[PDB]
Amino acid sequence: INYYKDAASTSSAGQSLSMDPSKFTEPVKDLMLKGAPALN
Amino acid sequence: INYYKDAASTSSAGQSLSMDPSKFTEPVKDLMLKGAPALN
Amino acid sequence: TKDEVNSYLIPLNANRQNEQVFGTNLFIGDGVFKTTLLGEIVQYYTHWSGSLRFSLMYT
Amino acid sequence: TVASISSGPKHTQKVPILTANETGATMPVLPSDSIETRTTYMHFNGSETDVECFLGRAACVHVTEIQNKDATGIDNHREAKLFNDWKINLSSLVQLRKKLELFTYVRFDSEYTILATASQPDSANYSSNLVVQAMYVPPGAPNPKEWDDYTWQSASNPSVFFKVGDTSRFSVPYVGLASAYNCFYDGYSHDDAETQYGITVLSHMGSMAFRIVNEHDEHKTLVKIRVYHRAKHVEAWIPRAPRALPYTSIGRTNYPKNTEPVIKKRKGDIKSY
Amino acid sequence: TVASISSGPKHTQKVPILTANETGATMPVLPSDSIETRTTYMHFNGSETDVECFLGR
Amino acid sequence: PDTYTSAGFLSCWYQTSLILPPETTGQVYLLSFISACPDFKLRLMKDTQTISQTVALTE
Amino acid sequence: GYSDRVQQITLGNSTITTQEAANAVVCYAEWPEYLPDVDASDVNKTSKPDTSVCRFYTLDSKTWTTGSKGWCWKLPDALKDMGVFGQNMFFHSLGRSGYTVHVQCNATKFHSGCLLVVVIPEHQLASHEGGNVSVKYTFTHPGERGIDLSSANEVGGPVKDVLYNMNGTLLGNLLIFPHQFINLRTNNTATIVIPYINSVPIDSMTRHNNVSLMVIPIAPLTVPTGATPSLPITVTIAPMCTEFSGIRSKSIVPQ
Amino acid sequence: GYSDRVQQITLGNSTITTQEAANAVVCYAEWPEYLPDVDASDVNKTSKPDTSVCRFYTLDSKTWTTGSKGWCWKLPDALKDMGVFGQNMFFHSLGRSGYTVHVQCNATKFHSGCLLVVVIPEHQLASHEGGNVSVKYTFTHPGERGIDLSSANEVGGPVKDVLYNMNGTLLGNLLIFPHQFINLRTNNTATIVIPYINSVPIDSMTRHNNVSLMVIPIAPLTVPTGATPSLPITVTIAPMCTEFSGIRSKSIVPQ
Ligand SMILES: Cc1cc(CCCCCOc2ccc(C3=NCCO3)cc2)on1
Repeated sequence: INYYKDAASTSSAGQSLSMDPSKFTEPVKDLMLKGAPALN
Repeated sequence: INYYKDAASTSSAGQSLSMDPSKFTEPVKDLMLKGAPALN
Repeated sequence: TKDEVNSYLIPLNANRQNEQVFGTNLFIGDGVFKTTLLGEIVQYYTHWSGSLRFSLMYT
Repeated sequence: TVASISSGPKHTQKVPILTANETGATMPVLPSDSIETRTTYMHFNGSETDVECFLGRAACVHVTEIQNKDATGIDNHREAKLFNDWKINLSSLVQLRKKLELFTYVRFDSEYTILATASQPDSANYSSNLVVQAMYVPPGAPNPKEWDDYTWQSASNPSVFFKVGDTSRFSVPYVGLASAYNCFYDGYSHDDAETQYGITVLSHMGSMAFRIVNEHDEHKTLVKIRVYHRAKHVEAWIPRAPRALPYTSIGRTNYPKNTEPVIKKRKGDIKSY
Repeated sequence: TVASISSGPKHTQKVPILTANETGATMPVLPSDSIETRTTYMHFNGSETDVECFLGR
Repeated sequence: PDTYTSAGFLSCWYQTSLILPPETTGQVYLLSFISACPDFKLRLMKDTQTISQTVALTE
Repeated sequence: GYSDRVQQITLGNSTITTQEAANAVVCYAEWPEYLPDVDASDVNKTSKPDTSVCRFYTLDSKTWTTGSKGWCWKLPDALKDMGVFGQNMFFHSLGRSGYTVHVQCNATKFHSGCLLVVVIPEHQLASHEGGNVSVKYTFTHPGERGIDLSSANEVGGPVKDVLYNMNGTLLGNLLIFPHQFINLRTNNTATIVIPYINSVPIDSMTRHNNVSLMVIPIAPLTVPTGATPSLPITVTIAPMCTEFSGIRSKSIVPQ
Repeated sequence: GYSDRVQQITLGNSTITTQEAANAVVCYAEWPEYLPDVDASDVNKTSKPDTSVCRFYTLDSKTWTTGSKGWCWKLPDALKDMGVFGQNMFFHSLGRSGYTVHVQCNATKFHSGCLLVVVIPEHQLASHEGGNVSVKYTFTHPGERGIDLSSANEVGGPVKDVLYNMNGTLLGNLLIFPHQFINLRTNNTATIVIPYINSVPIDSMTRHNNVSLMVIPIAPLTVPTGATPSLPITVTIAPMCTEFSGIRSKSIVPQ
């Protein structure tokens, strides 16, 4: 129950439960498959 | 009504109403019947 | 003895046989690990569990 | 539920009262196996003997004390009780301890209540309301050194601020590293020849640290902190023999030497009533 | 969720542990790519490492 | 770092040995990285020993 | 014609027969079983030597005399040197096991005496010094010899006072632990099956013992007239469902 | 992008990667497998330690120099002391095993040299004395050290003449045995998978070795100018599908 009118006044947000490290761990242009050779 | 998000914050648990003394009072391998001889 | 780019480099000697290249314990919150991003984040938490990936790139 | 059924005379070849205790069992014998009984009902459930109930009331687990005074020229705040800490543990005060050690492994959430009362020993004037800060300092966190260190910023560490005379209350989930807390541990932290033996090695749950936020007034004020602990959501495994001798140390089973006989000697014979 | 799957001996032409770090990627290698593992579950969600939680006290 | 809770050691040795081509000399180096597997769990947040201060900063 | 009385236990390449048993106890009514995945944490596949480790090792014999106070063995310690069980133990980082314990003591229908055979999960001993003196490692790792409660206090060792179970509790209440009596007049053996009991799924076999087996004379031995005044007591123990994990170099332990 | 050239073998808790392989040989085109019942004789259930024995042990390294004649190891001897493999070995009456052998030797594109890596089932050695002099036990059980064909004749030892394979046959014909070459210009490792080969279903691991692994320089090592004149050769071997049976007291063997 929100007792207040504005959105800033609500409690903390709830877990992204998004999670996708590939923008950080695999930003390569041509896709690399694990097990296939790195450099062909 | 829980007012809080986490489970630790809820009140005391409610009675097991489990109760089974046999693990402590009769841990024998071959079942003993009351009234039958203890050692055959 | 002072922080240098050189403490990132593990040296290798030609022609040695049987010998040891480096050693370290695995206290990820201390010692070599401590300034790494992993080490640095682990330090915001009290407990850790899981597998670590250690890789070596040859130059 | 019947507490006793009706049972009459018996002249059998089936004797429920003769057993062999060498087997390790406690055979479930009842009044009606050996006298003539009448029906009676239980009228009772055994509610208040549930382990949740047994371990579920607040017990005092710790009394400490800190003072508000001018820290000017104090070389060791910790030592002046300018702030103090507590190496969290539940085995220091021994009423709650005997209760928990009826079990080998125990798992529960904790609810802490902290009461703080003030005392002014040296004849005084106006007492300005002191606000206590309790902050949890887990293992591997910058321990605080003065009563007003950067540590107290506590940007990542849960801390509660309440007023002396009031009470603070909050609840911490089961923070054990394993599946249960060991009430006992017959091991070492590693196979060294001189490393400590017990649980103390197992139960290093960090310390809790208290301080007054207020600067000093003209008089000195003693604040004494009492921490109460209530187990909620209790789970207990493997019952053990109750503690008979007195305790000597947090975390070891050791009893004092030249202790006194714990079994009351008869005033009379074996035959005496 | 499985934290580790069961995996046994390997004698392949397909080597997941050799990579080229010069590429800028961190290849997602797991214990089961280089030792024999048994199944285990995570039992954990990563709740308390959410940025809302990290900056939220 | 804690004993009961300790994780092991990591070492590295020559299996055969480094061999340099002709016209080449000296030490070669390995770079080493660390990251966590997807396996990893961290819990119970706390304050880092990696940063402290003695007076508030100003502009 | 089956009696509670006669029994045969075959485990591995070894068999035990008793013609005068008094049933058998299975701790907490649970039988040893391997470690399920749902309970697993370490990702390593475990090693299950099976029949080469799950057989019966008979420890060296003790001698019950009228002055005996009782003996205490710790597990897996007592077996630290038995065959391949022991090797596996020193060579893996972690291991887990249940056991069948068979304690033997026969006499004649003129003797009297009664031993308590009990298994105590997590038996943390007390220092006889009091205060917060610790009990050094070696002292709680007697090996097959076990601890002799009628031996003298030593320094860094545990207290050996029987009315207190070596920990501040009374002998009389040990009966809350899985146990069985050997009453010369009834019984000649005691058998207890121990499931693996710990707060972690698998542990170190050298830094932590998870049960102490204790044999304590309670009704003193009384031999017939002009009989030799003593009887030997033998303990035979078999690891069951053993699993080892995290193999490597081979632990080096104090002393 | 799979090449015959790069390979990974993971066995137990140990992994090997080669980026310059030349395929791998599987003796007689058969892969190690356990002992089927139809072939069994001993009635004992066997013990299969699995991952604790089926991992890779790297023996101590050798040094190929221009004067090297070749080295010879016997199996299971070479592993008689490796971890739990070895313990099992001394502790059971009978055992059986296949192996993965990985021989390693890297150089540069200026070196030349070529080693023959061959596995000989039942390699009965000859006495250098001639006549019917025997080859004493110790001499055919060198352990991880193996036999160094350029060492001197010793008394009671085997002959170490390379053009004769240590038995009266010519080096040139060793190619009828499963083998692989390491030619610095091509190759940097050799890998052979050995199935268990015997005339009995299971045998003693100490009185009979069932294969000798032999590494022999054939085209002499030639290093680039002013290079150090030698290269190390390393042998790593992993028991696979090992089974032990007839556990007991623990063999005592000469020397
Ligand atoms: C056995 C056994 C069980 C316990 C109790 C463990 C409790 C976990 C840690 O306790 C606390 C205490 C205080 C705080 C706290 N946070 C802000 C103020 O106080 C947090 C956790 O101790 N030994």
